[PDB]
Amino acid sequence: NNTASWFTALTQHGKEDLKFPRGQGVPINTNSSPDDQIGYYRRATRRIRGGDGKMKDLSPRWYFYYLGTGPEAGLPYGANKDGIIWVATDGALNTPKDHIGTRNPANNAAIVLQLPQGTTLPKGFYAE
Repeated sequence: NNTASWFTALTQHGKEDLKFPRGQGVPINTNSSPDDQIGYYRRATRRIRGGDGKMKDLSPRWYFYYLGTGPEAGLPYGANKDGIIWVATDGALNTPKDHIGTRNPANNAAIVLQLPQGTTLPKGFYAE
């Protein structure tokens, strides 16, 4: 368990935690099928030495992982845990996606996180 998300991160520049309305939020991946469109975003916080010499938090990043993969590969869909939010497209199956898995940066670039037309990013969220 030393995983890389298949996608680039969503950066939280605002004060609200990430959330999506039911049916929205699964990044587009042409190498996946309708049954696979389900997973979670996990908040990844980073700290840095600021200009004044004090440690400070950077804007949190949220990375998507297919259900049954990634840092919370053992969590069932819908499990309540701080820093974890769930997303699923209509018709997705609630089964682990080991056949998609996570990405190896040695042989695959991250896929730029894109969401379909009818879905906008929540307040304070940016796909950098």
